[PDB]
Amino acid sequence: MSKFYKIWMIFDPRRVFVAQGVFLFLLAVMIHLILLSTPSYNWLEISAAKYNRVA
Amino acid sequence: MSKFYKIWMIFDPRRVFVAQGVFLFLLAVMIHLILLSTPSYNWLEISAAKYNRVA
Amino acid sequence: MSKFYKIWMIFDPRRVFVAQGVFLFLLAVMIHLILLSTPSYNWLEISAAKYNRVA
Amino acid sequence: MSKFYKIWMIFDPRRVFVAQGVFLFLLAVMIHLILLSTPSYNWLEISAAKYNRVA
Amino acid sequence: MSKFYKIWMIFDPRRVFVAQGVFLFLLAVMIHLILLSTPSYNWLEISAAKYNRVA
Amino acid sequence: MSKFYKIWMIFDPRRVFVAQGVFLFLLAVMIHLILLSTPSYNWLEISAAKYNRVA
Amino acid sequence: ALLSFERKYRVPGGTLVGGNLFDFWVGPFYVGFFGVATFFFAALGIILIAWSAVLQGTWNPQLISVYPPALEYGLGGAPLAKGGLWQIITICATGAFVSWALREVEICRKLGIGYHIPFAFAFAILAYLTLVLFRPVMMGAWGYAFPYGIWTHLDWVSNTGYTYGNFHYNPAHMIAISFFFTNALALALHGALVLSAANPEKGKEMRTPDHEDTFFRDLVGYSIGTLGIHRLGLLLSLSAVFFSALCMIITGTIWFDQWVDWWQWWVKLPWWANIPGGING
Amino acid sequence: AEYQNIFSQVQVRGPADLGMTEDVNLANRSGVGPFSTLLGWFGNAQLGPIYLGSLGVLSLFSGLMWFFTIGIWFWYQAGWNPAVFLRDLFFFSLEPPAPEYGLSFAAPLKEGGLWLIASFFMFVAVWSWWGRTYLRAQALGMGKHTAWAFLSAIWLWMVLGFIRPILMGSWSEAVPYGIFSHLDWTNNFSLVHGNLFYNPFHGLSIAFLYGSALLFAMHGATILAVSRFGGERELEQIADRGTAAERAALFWRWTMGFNATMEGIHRWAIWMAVLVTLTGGIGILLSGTVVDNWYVWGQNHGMAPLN
Amino acid sequence: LGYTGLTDEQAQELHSVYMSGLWLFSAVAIVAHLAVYIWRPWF
Amino acid sequence: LGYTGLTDEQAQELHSVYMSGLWLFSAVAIVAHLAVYIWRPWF
Amino acid sequence: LGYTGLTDEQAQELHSVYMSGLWLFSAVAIVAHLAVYIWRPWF
Amino acid sequence: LGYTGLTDEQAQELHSVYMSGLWLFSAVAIVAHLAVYIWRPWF
Amino acid sequence: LGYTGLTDEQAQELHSVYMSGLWLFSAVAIVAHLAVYIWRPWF
Amino acid sequence: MVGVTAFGNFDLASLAIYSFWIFLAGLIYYLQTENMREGYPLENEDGTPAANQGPFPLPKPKTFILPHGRGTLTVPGPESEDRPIALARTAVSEGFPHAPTGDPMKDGVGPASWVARRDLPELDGHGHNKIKPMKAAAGFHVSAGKNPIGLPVRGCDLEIAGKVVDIWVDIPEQMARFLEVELKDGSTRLLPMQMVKVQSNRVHVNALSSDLFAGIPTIKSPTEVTLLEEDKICGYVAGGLMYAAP
Ligand SMILES: CCCCCCCCCCCCCC(=O)OC[C@H](COP(=O)(O)OCC(O)COP(=O)(O)OC[C@@H](COC(=O)CCCCCCCCCCCCC)OC(=O)CCCCCCCCCCCCC)OC(=O)CCCCCCCCCCCCC
Ligand code: BCL
Ligand SMILES: CC[C@H]1c2cc3[nH]c4c(c3C)C(=O)[C@H](C(=O)OC)c4c3nc(cc4[nH]c(cc(n2)[C@@H]1C)c(C(C)=O)c4C)[C@@H](C)[C@@H]3CCC(=O)OC/C=C(\C)CCC[C@H](C)CCC[C@H](C)CCCC(C)C
Ligand SMILES: CC[C@H]1c2cc3[nH]c4c(c3C)C(=O)[C@H](C(=O)OC)c4c3nc(cc4[nH]c(cc(n2)[C@@H]1C)c(C(C)=O)c4C)[C@@H](C)[C@@H]3CCC(=O)OC/C=C(\C)CCC[C@H](C)CCC[C@H](C)CCCC(C)C
Ligand SMILES: COC(C)(C)C/C=C/C(C)=C/C=C/C(C)=C/C=C/C(C)=C/C=C/C=C(C)/C=C/C=C(\C)CC/C=C(\C)CCC=C(C)C
Ligand SMILES: COC(C)(C)C/C=C/C(C)=C/C=C/C(C)=C/C=C/C(C)=C/C=C/C=C(C)/C=C/C=C(\C)CC/C=C(\C)CCC=C(C)C
Ligand SMILES: COC(C)(C)C/C=C/C(C)=C/C=C/C(C)=C/C=C/C(C)=C/C=C/C=C(C)/C=C/C=C(\C)CC/C=C(\C)CCC=C(C)C
Ligand SMILES: COC(C)(C)C/C=C/C(C)=C/C=C/C(C)=C/C=C/C(C)=C/C=C/C=C(C)/C=C/C=C(\C)CC/C=C(\C)CCC=C(C)C
Ligand SMILES: COC(C)(C)C/C=C/C(C)=C/C=C/C(C)=C/C=C/C(C)=C/C=C/C=C(C)/C=C/C=C(\C)CC/C=C(\C)CCC=C(C)C
Ligand SMILES: COC(C)(C)C/C=C/C(C)=C/C=C/C(C)=C/C=C/C(C)=C/C=C/C=C(C)/C=C/C=C(\C)CC/C=C(\C)CCC=C(C)C
Ligand SMILES: COC(C)(C)C/C=C/C(C)=C/C=C/C(C)=C/C=C/C(C)=C/C=C\C=C(C)\C=C\C=C(/C)CC/C=C(\C)CCC=C(C)C
Ligand SMILES: CCCCCCCCCCCCO[C@@H]1O[C@H](CO)[C@@H](O[C@H]2O[C@H](CO)[C@@H](O)[C@H](O)[C@H]2O)[C@H](O)[C@H]1O
Ligand SMILES: COC1=C(OC)C(=O)C(CC=C(C)C)=C(C)C1=O
Ligand SMILES: [Fe+3]
Repeated sequence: MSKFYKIWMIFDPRRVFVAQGVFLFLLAVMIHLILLSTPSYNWLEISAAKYNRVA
Repeated sequence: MSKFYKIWMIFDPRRVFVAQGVFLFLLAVMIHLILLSTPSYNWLEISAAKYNRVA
Repeated sequence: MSKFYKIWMIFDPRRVFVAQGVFLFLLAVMIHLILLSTPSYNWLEISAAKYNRVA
Repeated sequence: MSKFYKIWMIFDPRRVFVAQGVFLFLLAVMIHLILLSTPSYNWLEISAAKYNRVA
Repeated sequence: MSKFYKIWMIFDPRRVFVAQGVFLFLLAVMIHLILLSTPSYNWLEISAAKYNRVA
Repeated sequence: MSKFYKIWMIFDPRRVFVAQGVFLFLLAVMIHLILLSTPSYNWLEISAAKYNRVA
Repeated sequence: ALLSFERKYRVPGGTLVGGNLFDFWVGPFYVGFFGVATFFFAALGIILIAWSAVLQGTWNPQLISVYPPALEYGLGGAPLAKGGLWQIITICATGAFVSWALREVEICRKLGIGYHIPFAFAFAILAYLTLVLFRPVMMGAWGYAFPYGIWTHLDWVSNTGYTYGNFHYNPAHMIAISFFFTNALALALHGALVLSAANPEKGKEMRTPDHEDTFFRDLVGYSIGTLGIHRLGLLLSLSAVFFSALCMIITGTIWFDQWVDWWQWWVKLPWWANIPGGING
Repeated sequence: AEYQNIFSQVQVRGPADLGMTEDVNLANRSGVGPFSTLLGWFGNAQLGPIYLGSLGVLSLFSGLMWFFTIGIWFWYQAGWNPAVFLRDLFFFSLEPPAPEYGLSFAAPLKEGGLWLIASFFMFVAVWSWWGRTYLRAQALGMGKHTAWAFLSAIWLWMVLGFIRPILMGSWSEAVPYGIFSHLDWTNNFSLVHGNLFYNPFHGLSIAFLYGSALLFAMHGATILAVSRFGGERELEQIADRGTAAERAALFWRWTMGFNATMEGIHRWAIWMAVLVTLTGGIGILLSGTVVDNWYVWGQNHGMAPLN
Repeated sequence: LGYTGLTDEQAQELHSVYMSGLWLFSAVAIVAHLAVYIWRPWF
Repeated sequence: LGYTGLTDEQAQELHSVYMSGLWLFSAVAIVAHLAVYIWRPWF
Repeated sequence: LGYTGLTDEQAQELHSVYMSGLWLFSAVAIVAHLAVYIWRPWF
Repeated sequence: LGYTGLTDEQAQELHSVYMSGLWLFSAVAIVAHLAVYIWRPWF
Repeated sequence: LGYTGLTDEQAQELHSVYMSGLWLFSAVAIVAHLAVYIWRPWF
Repeated sequence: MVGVTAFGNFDLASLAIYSFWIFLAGLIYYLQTENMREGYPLENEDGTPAANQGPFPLPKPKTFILPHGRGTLTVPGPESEDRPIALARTAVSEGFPHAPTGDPMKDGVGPASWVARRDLPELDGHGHNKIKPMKAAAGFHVSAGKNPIGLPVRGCDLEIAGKVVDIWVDIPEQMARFLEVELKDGSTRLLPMQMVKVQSNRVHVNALSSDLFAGIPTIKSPTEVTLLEEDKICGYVAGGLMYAAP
């Protein structure tokens, strides 16, 4: 493990950090969208039914 | 934590603030549009129903 | 707060004032369009209903 | 407000005056056309109904 | 066996690391998607049935 | 047998290893898909029947 | 009257047919043996269209419409008022188009330039002959060709298309559209780029081709170059027309059903035809 | 046959070209990419560099979010199944709000709220790319011809997605994001408006579209035919007319009685292509707002026979 | 010292003028929002 | 040291300003979320 | 050494700060998952 | 020596670190599989 | 001599470890087939 | 607004289509007058101004500022050939061909024509010579296709004229512009890359027989070629398509 820091001698940190920022946002967006698309986990619909906010 | 300030030694601050401002604007609009699409959270439709303006 | 002025050593005020001007106008138009598209807040329709001007 | 005249140190008045002129005209035309499209505010149609010109 | 390290005398480690990282994420996503699309292994629907989260 | 090593006088190892890695992965994926397309060897469906996980 | 540089080029020869007999100009227009032919066929076809308007009983040029023979004539000659005029005008059109191309060849020869232009025009001719000749004779009647009339040939396009449902689903037609849209894009970019270099910001020097490369590399990360863009514009245009002719010559000859149904071959590939869900399951 | 100059016989390669500097901020250029020998047969081999300033970050990230939003909707329509995703790919569609929602933003995510979100990302992406075309020209001191030409394409795109829906008063008028669905929308639009062939601006737009293929066939063939004289060095022919430009002019003069110049043919080029979408956007904007049945309109304007 | 070539003195001055524009615009916006909320509450 | 050429002193100053903005922006957002949760709980 | 031109000390310096970000982001994520699990278990 | 320019020592160094990442990733995946198998056996 | 520029001994070196990769790879496969065959014989 | 007419059938769609025709007429007038910046006024075949000049008047002059201190071009402006033209009338009336009075290849007339361009090289964006012999171009090498250097050059008589000794390359556009051919007498010539066909064992020239290669115009310095010299060389080679003997 402890020698992993040499990755910054192979990969330019600027390119990695841009690539990783795009990666983590799109991953996080995808998972939230999956859960919104899921009737058991859409928190907005769950709270609507819980508090009798709709219909 | 305390050494995070060295980010500005590798990234040009002009690019970072642009990329961050772009990100924050697009995210903020996206969330407000999600809430507007959500009947339990569309504040304009909520206030219409609250005040009998929906007619 | 007090050091925020140093942003003008980072960004050219010509570019910033153009970008801000475009942004604020489009945002204002966007919000007025949303409200005109919303029956409970279309001020022309509200006025027409209030004063019995139509139909 | 007293120093707002420095905007002309930053922006060419020729480009500003042209951009402003196009903007104000397009805005004015849009608002009049919205009101002509709005039945309660089409002043020609209001005049016809007022003076019994419709037959 | 233990001469395997000479692979880095042939392959540029940057191109290997990029290729491998793309490969491993796309493979992982592919497998999670196969399981989400498999009714016996969709963990979101399995838990919805276990906890009676619909009906 | 013994002289097969002379293939690396003919073929550059870098190009061969890329082609070989791609070949082996696609061959593996092909065989796994064949088995998944086969009711007697789709392990996910065999599992679902063995544990009565669907209906 | 000459352009100020023109005289040095107006030399004898380069003709395919007729030698010096027709090797002369009428104002700007070079004549040649095929110029005589082109004018005769063009004039005759034009006057026969006007005569067809007399028979039709209209002088509104938007309503003038020369219809091909009814299907009952097959590939035979029809009465002139009942589609035989369309037959003669189609021969005139074909004569004029081919004569025009052959005249361009001898203009190329006199000027010493390549033959790319008449070669490119031959694609347009072959597309025309696809719709009036090759496809009608495969289908066995002249009545499958389009009528010569400004709006009525669009009725033929509409009626032919909806015979096969929404004609967008013809796969060769999709390819042809993509080349047509791509060509118009490339033409706009090419015109704009050359003009933006020749006509810079006020008081600046003309930009070089190096600036043209730089602008496109900066914009999209690639520049095809000054030779490559003219190669591209030609091949995009010709490919659009080639796939246009292909999409029609197969239609009603090897394909007969609603074109939307063709795409089911992909959906019903056996390794996924039966998987539930999606749009087709 | 003799050599036709459609593909190069010999490729040569030298030091990579980093481009002209002018007023470009060189820190925002990437490095040079690889050289494609496959592309080098037809055009330049060099890939890159690319410029990636502030509007480019805005445009690409907004465009990515547009494309990703449609993509995740397609994966949802596929039931997350990779085999179904590839089977039904051209059949998936992100559809605008239904008519009963009008122009409102209250429509549910599945019922067109996601279409609005994607359309917002598209709007920002395209317009910020327009400013990118303008500013890349500015930094090199070039004329803005490319940005103004691109505004004609944006005019049709704006009419389709934004202006006509607002004038018609519902988002349901807009184009769905989907391969076959946008074709189906195209067919449906014509059937609803009583045959779009009788829209005269659609007819003009077709004339300019065909004219663009005609004119680029002519111009491309012409420049290749004079390329033996250096004709494709068009800017130098503009600055110093050679026999290439003279032979090109005289071919068309002797053929059809008139000709262009080496500059002015590109003025024909830009306008021929621009007029496609300029007339296009007018024709669509008139459809349903002013004329709901173009065939009947054509009957009343002397272009179709009366019933 | 920075990328734009504005001095710190110029940057401080420009910011003071800019912020007075921002406060002016936002004050008008605040008054506009209060009037609309008084007229037609959106909560 | 580093790619931008900023001095370590410049980087420390710039970060202190940036973080002052981040904490300001996030404080407003936290107040907004509290007001919305008190108004209309999403859990 | 290195394709990036960083020294070993520079790479080790940078990695220490990157890893502290990764662990902080991971810690927030762990708390988020724990909260969502206690709220609504997915197993 | 090598096409990449990495010396034998540089290749040995790099491989030792790469292989430790490979085994770390493998160990996490093995724990992940083991947990899933106990939760819901596929065989 | 060689199209790769490898010497004879370099080709012997590279081949000797390449074959050990194949033998490792196939040995893992043989265990995989053994386990699968024991689970569900295809003959 | 559907069905709303100002008069008769004059719809808002009618206003649009009539407005477009007026715009298009103006645009076509603009486009044609912009395309009259070269070659006009029209001349009689004796070179005097023609009595007919056509319906479009000439545009106002425009000035291009040329790069690298090459000066200014203003167009339209006084056209002149500034070289002898060895053509004589075949007929007293207009519209007939003008016959060559000597050797049209040597005289540079007909398809052998060349224009009196600047006798300076074309410059790249940095002001270096755009076209250089590849032996002088620092990093340049053949990257794909058959390398032509050292191939024999065959004339269309099927006899060998010489051998290829270098490629001349477009530096900013990175493409082969000419082949330099060493002739039998040991002098060299430039052949345009578009007028040669490279083959596995030869370079074939369809435009010239082997006896014509000596007549290809020479460059005055061995390291650069002027725009004038390019026009002379390219003109002469293409002229061989008409005037090379059977
Ligand atoms: C915004 C979305 C909408 C759709 C919008 C679609 C717009 C499409 C425009 C395409 C233009 C391509 C040609 C071109 O050269 O472009 C570059 C040019 C110059 O670049 P530069 O960097 O600024 O300058 C460089 C410098 O060296 C000079 O270069 P150059 O010499 O080449 O420039 C002169 C050109 C440019 O002129 C124009 O572009 C005029 C564009 C007019 C468009 C009108 C179309 C719609 C109206 C028709 C609809 C008709 C149907 C309804 O000169 C010319 O090209 C001259 C053309 C002459 C045409 C004459 C027509 C006369 C007809 C009337 C006759 C009456 C007789 C009694 O740029 C410009 O000059 C600015 C162009 C501005 C475009 C219109 C912007 C939107 C206007 C409307 C909203 C704002 C005003 C209310
Ligand atoms: C049954 C079908 C109907 C019909 C219905 C329609 C409809 C409906 C429309 C047309 C339109 C068009 N029709 Mg019609 N049409 C029919 C029959 C035809 C026939 C024929 C031979 O029968 C032809 C040749 C045409 C021809 C044409 C074109 C002239 C015109 C489109 C121009 C264009 O480029 O658009 C394509 C270009 C654009 C839409 C501009 C796009 C610009 C934007 C900014 C690009 C963004 C890209 C995005 C960000 C992604 C980039 C990703 C990359 C990877 C980077 N039609 C029949 C009668 N037609 C259009 C028009 O203008 O009508 C007047 C239109 O709306
Ligand atoms: C192949 C790629 C594109 C292409 C290329 C192309 N066209 C070309 C050329 C090239 C390279 C020429 O060199 C040549 C030319 O000289 O251009 C100015 C030509 C040309 N392309 C033309 C038109 C044209 N090209 C078209 C298409 C295309 N041309 C393709 C998209 C279209 C359409 C509808 O898409 C048209 C209208 C002409 C301007 C010109 C050919 C002129 C010619 O043939 O002249 C001799 C003939 C006449 C002057 C008139 C003949 C009259 C007939 C005897 C009677 C009419 C019969 C006709 C069938 C009636 C139809 C009625 C309509 C309402 C349907
Ligand atoms: C005058 C009319 C013609 C026209 C002109 C025209 N178009 C133009 C221009 C001009 C003059 C430009 O200047 C501009 C341009 O830049 O051209 C190169 C443009 C352009 N015309 C375009 C397209 C286009 N033009 C078309 C047509 C036309 N263009 C007409 C025929 C058509 C069609 C349907 O006919 C299309 C599709 C673009 C190439 C470009 C405008 C680009 C733009 O606005 O892009 C915004 C979006 C993005 C920048 C990115 C979108 C998302 C991508 C998927 C990228 C993702 C990147 C990410 C890093 C990777 C993610 C991977 C993961 C998801 C796995
Ligand atoms: C259709 O079939 C399905 C999909 C259903 C089933 C079949 C699936 C198949 C066929 C799957 C195949 C999977 C395979 C082939 C997987 C292979 C996985 C491997 C080989 C993974 C390797 C991982 C390695 C890792 C994570 C290594 C990490 C290393 C580091 C982080 C450190 C890198 C080194 C450094 C920093 C040292 C630098 C040193 C110097 C001197 C600069
Ligand atoms: C769908 O989602 C909806 C729309 C419903 C909700 C979403 C809403 C969102 C995301 C809203 C976002 C809003 C934001 C971020 C607003 C930001 C507003 C700002 C920052 C406004 C700033 C205004 C500033 C102004 C007006 C300043 C004017 C300044 C001047 C006039 C003076 C300029 C200085 C000069 C001239 C001095 C020059 C000095 C020298 C030395 C030359
Ligand atoms: C369904 O029924 C169907 C339709 C299929 C019936 C039809 C069947 C047909 C038409 C079958 C056709 C079969 C044929 C034509 C088979 C041919 C097979 C051959 C020729 C196989 C050859 C294999 C050769 C091998 C594996 C050789 C390998 C060699 C090496 C590994 C060493 C290479 C040499 C080296 C390294 C030395 C290098 C030397 C120096 C000095 C460096
Ligand atoms: C997918 O479904 C949904 C969208 C519902 C759920 C998912 C949501 C997701 C994935 C959300 C992700 C959110 C994230 C990652 C948000 C991160 C936000 C951050 C990092 C915000 C930071 C903001 C920082 C600000 C506003 C800083 C401002 C700085 C200033 C005002 C100071 C400016 C002046 C300076 C720097 C001058 C100094 C100059 C010198 C010379 C010293
Ligand atoms: C069901 O849905 C699907 C199908 C999607 C399920 C599958 C999901 C999958 C396949 C998920 C895979 C996830 C993976 C591979 C995630 C990996 C995440 C990683 C690598 C995260 C790393 C995070 C690192 C962070 C947050 C670092 C932050 C750093 C900072 C905040 C400080 C900035 C950097 C500095 C100051 C360094 C510069 C310093 C100096 C001295 C120069
Ligand atoms: C059609 O229907 C189905 C598919 C069901 C039936 C048909 C199946 C068929 C036809 C299957 C065919 C399978 C075949 C032909 C498989 C062959 C596989 C092979 C050849 C695998 C070899 C693997 C080799 C490996 C993993 C080697 C790895 C090597 C290393 C790790 C060493 C790296 C270091 C080196 C080489 C040293 C470098 C030295 C220096 C001095 C720099
Ligand atoms: C592999 O899987 C992943 C997820 C990784 C990637 C896959 C991606 C996929 C499969 C993407 C698919 C993309 C497709 C098929 C795209 C199709 C696009 C088409 C054909 C579009 C056609 C026409 C679109 C038009 C005319 C749109 C015009 C839109 C506008 C003018 C925008 C106007 C703005 C609006 C309506 C927003 C108003 C709202 C606010 C809040 C201002
Ligand atoms: C590029 C140009 C494309 C268009 C070319 C058109 C060329 C037309 C040539 C026609 C040649 C003569 O064609 C001839 O027509 C007659 C009259 O219809 C056909 O005659 C057919 O119809 C008549 C009645 O209408 C019957 O009496 C007869 O028994 C039947 O065969 C002949 O079978 C056919 O041989
Ligand atoms: C015939 O129909 C086809 C498809 O869907 C209908 C595809 O998705 C695909 C695959 C995807 C793309 C983007 C071409 C192909 C190749 C195809 O041919
Ligand atoms: Fe051109």
